[PDB]
Amino acid sequence: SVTEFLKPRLVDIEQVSSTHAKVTLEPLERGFGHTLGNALRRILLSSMPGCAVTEVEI
Amino acid sequence: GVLKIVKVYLAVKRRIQPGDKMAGRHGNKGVISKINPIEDMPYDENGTPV
Repeated sequence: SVTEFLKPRLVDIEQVSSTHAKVTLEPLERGFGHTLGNALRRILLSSMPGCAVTEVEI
Repeated sequence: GVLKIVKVYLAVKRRIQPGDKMAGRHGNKGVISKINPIEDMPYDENGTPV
């Protein structure tokens, strides 16, 4: 316990659309939620590797 | 009707909880409602939270 923290047993997969699934986690150590949410948020918009379309010759 | 009395005193230590009434000298009274993990608080570039 002195160096052990609670971890989530997560269940939620609600794809209201296939393009976006609603997910939920519980339980988390107090305050970790903001830490994890912010971190993943910053990762997802900024860091993702992908292909982009940019050119027109006309 | 009574011919012996005993007096007992009890001491209570109290911290702050939501709903306590707080006041600033300039008529700025208000009740506090939250206790935050110190991480959440806004902090300056010098790393000091308010």
